[PDB]
Amino acid sequence: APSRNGMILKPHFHKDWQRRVATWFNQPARKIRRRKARQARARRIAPRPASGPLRPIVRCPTVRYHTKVRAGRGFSLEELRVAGIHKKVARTIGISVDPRRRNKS
Amino acid sequence: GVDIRHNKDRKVRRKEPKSQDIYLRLLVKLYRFLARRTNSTFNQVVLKRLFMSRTNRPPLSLSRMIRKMKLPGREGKTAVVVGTITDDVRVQEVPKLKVCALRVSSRARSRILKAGGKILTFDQLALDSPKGCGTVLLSGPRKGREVYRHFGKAPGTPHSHTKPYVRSKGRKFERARGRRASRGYKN
Amino acid sequence: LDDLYGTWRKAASLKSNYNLPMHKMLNTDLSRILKSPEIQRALRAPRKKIH
Amino acid sequence: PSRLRKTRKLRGHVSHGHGRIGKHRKHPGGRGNAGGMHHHRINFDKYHPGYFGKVGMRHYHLKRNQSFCPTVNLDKLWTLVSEQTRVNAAKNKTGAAPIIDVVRSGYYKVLGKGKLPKQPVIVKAKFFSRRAEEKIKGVGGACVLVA
RNA sequence: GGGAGCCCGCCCCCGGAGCCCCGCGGACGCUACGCCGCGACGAGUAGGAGGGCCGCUGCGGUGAGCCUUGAAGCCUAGGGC
RNA sequence: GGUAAGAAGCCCGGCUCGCUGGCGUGAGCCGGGCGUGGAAUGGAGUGCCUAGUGGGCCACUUUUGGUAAGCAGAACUGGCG
RNA sequence: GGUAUAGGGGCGAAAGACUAAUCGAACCAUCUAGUAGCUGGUUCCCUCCGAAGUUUCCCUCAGGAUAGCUGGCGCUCUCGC
RNA sequence: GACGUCGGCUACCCACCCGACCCGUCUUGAAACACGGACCAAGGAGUCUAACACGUGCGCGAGUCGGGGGCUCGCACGAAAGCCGCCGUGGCGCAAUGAAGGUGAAGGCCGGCGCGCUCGCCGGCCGAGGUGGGAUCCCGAGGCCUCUCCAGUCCGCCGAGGGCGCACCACCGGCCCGUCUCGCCCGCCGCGCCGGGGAGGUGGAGCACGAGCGCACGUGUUAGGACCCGAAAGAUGGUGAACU
RNA sequence: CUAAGGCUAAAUACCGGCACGAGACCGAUAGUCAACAAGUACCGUAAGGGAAAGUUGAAAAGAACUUUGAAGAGAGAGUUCAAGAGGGCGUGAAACCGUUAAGAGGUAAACGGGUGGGGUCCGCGCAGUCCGCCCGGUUCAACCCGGCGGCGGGUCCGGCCGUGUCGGCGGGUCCCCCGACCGGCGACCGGCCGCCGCCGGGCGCAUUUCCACCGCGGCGGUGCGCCGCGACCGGCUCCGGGAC
Repeated sequence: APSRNGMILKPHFHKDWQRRVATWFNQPARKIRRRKARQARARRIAPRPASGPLRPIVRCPTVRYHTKVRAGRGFSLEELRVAGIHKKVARTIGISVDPRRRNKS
Repeated sequence: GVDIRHNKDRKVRRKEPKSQDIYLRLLVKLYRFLARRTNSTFNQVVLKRLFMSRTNRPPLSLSRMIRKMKLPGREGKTAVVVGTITDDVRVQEVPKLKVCALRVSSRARSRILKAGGKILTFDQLALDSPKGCGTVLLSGPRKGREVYRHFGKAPGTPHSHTKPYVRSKGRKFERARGRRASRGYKN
Repeated sequence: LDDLYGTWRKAASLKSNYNLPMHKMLNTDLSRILKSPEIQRALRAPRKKIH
Repeated sequence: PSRLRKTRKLRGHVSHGHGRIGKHRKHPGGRGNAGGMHHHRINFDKYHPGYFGKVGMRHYHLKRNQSFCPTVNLDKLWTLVSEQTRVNAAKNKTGAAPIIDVVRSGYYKVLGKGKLPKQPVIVKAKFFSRRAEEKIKGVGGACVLVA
C-alpha cells in the first residue's frame, strides 16, 4: 500500500531467490588461487613474458568511444605478410594471430 | 485547575551540536562564552549556526562569496561563513579576500592564497575581532539541494511544478494519463 | 613517515593523491585564548551576585 | 544495531506499537502495487501522475552508444586545458589563441551556457550550438568541426 | 595642557588597600555533556519521542581487576540504596 | 455569517504603454513629505518524516420516522471513550 | 484360502453405501513456513507530548487510499539587555 | 536514663479503622451469567536481505566512489590491512525539453552603419536583473561624563538618522525545449518542399555563479516466510481388496 | 559470415564422497532427528512416521566388619577434604508434600493507606557526652655560609629555534645566506637577577616542635535514646478593646 508520496518500485523478488542466492565468501580464496596459478605459470615459462603473447593496436567500434585504443585479439594475416612473418611461426615466437580480422584503413 | 495547552510548551531549537568531534565542541565553548559575555549579536548568530546540522549550513561557492564581497560598502571586511568554502571553476578573476570558515576545499584554498588573500579559522577570528567588527556574514543556498525540488504541492495538482519520485525518467514511465491532454486529463 | 603521508605543503609522493587533513581550529588551547587581552578588552563585567 | 532500534522500547507494550483497535494484519491493502486503478487511485493520481497509459514510438533494438553525446558548456571550457595555457594567453603580443580539443577532454557537443572570458580560442568539437558559436565569434575565436 | 578656587610641596606601590569591591593573580563551585539562580506546569488508552550509573549474551580495549585463605549458581526471620 | 478599524496608508512631482480614449483614462514605473490608527489577552511564522484512527455512545437545546422505546437517524456545545 | 478390479479411480440388489476404527473423493511424502480484509498472543523502568471513529473514492460496508486529528526533527525572526 | 533497657522508616506474624469485585482481550460499554486461564520451571513471537523516501553523524567536494581485478604472505593475529598511468573503464551529479526527427540555457549600457523600423549589422564597457520584507555589518550628528573654567587628542556606552544589504518568502522581468498565431529579413559547395533569426500566449520534473558522491545510524513504505500460530482447499509422485 | 560434419584444457559450479583448517555461532527443552548401543527403541500391512536419554569421585579408595529383619531396608564402623558426592550419585531452585518453632482463626482467601503488639537478628553502651582547628595555664625554624634542584623575568644580553615580508635567482610546486622589521609565538640553551624548596654547617634556648592534663575560653559540624522551654518570622482559624 502506497503512503504519502513514495517512489513506485517493483522489486524482482517473486521467485525462489533465497535458493539461488550466490554468496561471495570465497572471493579472497579465489583471488589467492588465481595469484598462485599465475605465479606457477610464470615459473613454468621462465624466460617468456608473464602476460603472454603480444597484442595488436586496435580501435573501438560503437562511436560512443570511437577514440580509445585497446589491445586486439591478434595480429592480422595481412599485417604479418607485410612484416614478413609467417603466421604459423608467429604462434611459436609469441605473436597473437587471428584469421578473422580485416584491414580497411 | 488551569487551562494551558502543553502542546508546544517545549521548544525544539538545538542547544548543543549532535556531532561528537572535539574541535567543533571547543569552538562551541568559545563562542558560548563570547555570546554570553559580549553584547554583540554576531557571536550569538555564529553560535546558533555552529549548532546547526550539515544540511542547515550548505557550502558556499567561491563565485557567490566574490559577488557578495563585491557589493559597495564591504571593502576590507572579513567574510564569515559557518559552512565550507568550495572552489568555483567557472570564475577566473579572483580578488584577494579575508575568509573565515570551518573548512575550505583544497582548490579554493589554493585560489585564495594565490590571489593574495587570507584564510582564518574561528578561533583566529575571535582573537582578531571578538565582537565580529568588520565582518560580513555569508551562507550558502539553503534550498540548493535537489531534495527541496520534491517538496511543496504534490504532482498531479493544478499549478504544481514539483518533481515526482520516479525510478528513472523516460518515455514510458510518466507523461501519460494525468499529464497528457489526449489521455484522460492533465494538471 | 614523511614520505608516506607528507606535510601540509607537500604531496605524499607515495600515495598518489593525499594530503594531511586541515585543522578546524589552530589555537586549540582555549584557556590561553579566553584570558587574552584582545577578548577581555571587549567583555562585560560578569554577574556572580546570584539572588 | 538492535540496541539502538525501536523494538527494545516496545517490550511490555501489548500491541507493539501497531494499534489495538485494528491489528497489524498481514496484507490489508493488497500486495505490492495492487489496486492502481481501484482503492489506491487517489494516491496514484495525486502522487504519480502519468503512471497508466502508453505514449510515444517503440524502439526495438535501442543502443545508447549511437545516441551517446556528452555536452560541455562554455561556462566551464578553459577547465579542460591546463591553467598555464590560459596564462600564456592575452599575452606575447601575438594573438596565440590556443586550441582546446573538446573530444580529447571527453565531450562531443559544446553548449552556450555561461560567460566566456575575452580570450580567443580554437574550439574543436563534433557539434556546436548556435549560441555557443555566437559567443565564440564574439570573443574572437573560431569553431572547428571534427568527425 | 593652560588658568585658578570655597604660602609652597605631596594627593605614593596592594608581595600588601585589607576587603560588600580591588579592572595586579584569582573557587570550596570549573566530570563547562559541569555547576548555579528564578518563575510556570505535572491526568491519560491507541501512538510518538527522550533518558536509563536498568537487565542477558558474546567481541575489541581497559581495571599491575577478583578468585581453592573459595568463582558462578542457589537459599535467607539480616544491613541497605 | 462576511468585511474595515492605516506604513502593504495617504499627499504631491515626473516618466512608460503595441491597451482605451477628442482632449482624457486605467495600469505600471521612479523621487520626496507625513507614523503609536477601537477595548483586552497573547511571542509569531515556516518546511519536511509521520504512528494510530476512519464500528462510537451519552447529555441541555432544535428536530426527522415511529404510539412509544435504554429504538433508528440529524444540528451546536460538553463529557465517557 | 487363492485371485482380479486402486482414488476423480475401483466397486456398489443403489444406502453417496464400502475402499484397513476416515469416504459427497482413501493413506504417505513434497510443493508448504500455501493464503487469509478473520480469531488469539505480542516480553524492562521512568519522563514529555498525546488522539479518531469524520471528508471523498474503491464489487466499498469486519478493509484500504486520501484529507483531518498527533508526534518528532528543525529552521527564520522579535524581545525586560 | 542505662546490664535486660535503647533505635531499626524498611522486611516476619498478628489485631484494629477506612478503602478495596480477577487478570489479558474484542468492545461505546467487562467483575460479569463474554472468551483463555489448577500451579511451577525452561523456550517463546517486529528479525535478515534488496529497493526507496526523509532526518542525523563523518570524509571529500563539481566533483565523489571502490564494485571487479592486480601488486605485497607461507593466513597465528588475516580470509584482515596497505597500494594501484587500474584514480576511473563504470554508477550518481554537473542540462534540460520533445513521441521523434532534433534542439539545448544571458543579457544590459554606450558610439556608429541601414529610416533606430521596439528590426539587422559593426566596436567598447558592465557583466547573473529589479521591487518589498530581510538576521547581521558600516557611517553615524549628538548625548552621558570626568574634584573648578577653557582647550583638548584618546578608552568608551547609548545613539536619532543614513547605507551595503547573507540565507529565505511574495511578485515583476529575462533565458532553454515542445506547441499556436502574425509577420519581416538573412547564408551558401550544391539557390531547394534548404537552413537561421523576431514579437506575442502557452506546456516542462528546467537555467537564472553549483552541492553532489561514498559510509554509518534512526523512522516509515514495500518484495520476499516477513511479528508468532491457525484453515475449508489445489498440484506432483508413490502405498493399500489382512476390514469391506 | 559461409549453415545443414566433428575435436579441444583455462578462467566456471560443487548443501554428495575422502582428509583438513577456522569461527564476534548454540551449549543438552539450545546446536543436525541423532554429543549417549540414532535413523536406534517403537508405531503402521505399506509407502512412511520417529523419540526420550550427558555429568559420583583427583583416585573406586564403590562402604570391610558387628547387629535387627526372610528380604527390600536400616543402626553402628570405615574410605574420602567432601557420601551434607553412595552406582540415573556435581550444583539441587519453584510448584507440591511431611515434620519442628512462633502467631492467628465464626462474614472464602487475598490486597492498599495508618498505627499498635510479639519475635528474628542488626548498631549501640557497663555514659556515647563525637571530635577537628586557634588561644591561656626532644630539636630547630628566625638569620647567615656552602652545595643541589625548581619557577618567573627583561636589557633579546649571546647562540639556536621559529612565522610573515623584503634581498642573492643564490638550487608552477619544493631548498640555503647574511642584513632588517614585525608575531619572540610554552620551540630550545649559556650567563644575570629575584623568589622557592632540599641537604650539610653554624644558631642551646623568652624562639621551635612533639605527648599528656586543667580551661566546655573563640569557631565548625554534632547531640546514644526520650524530651521540655524561650525569643523571631511566614501561612492560617479566632478573641478582647477603643476610634471614624
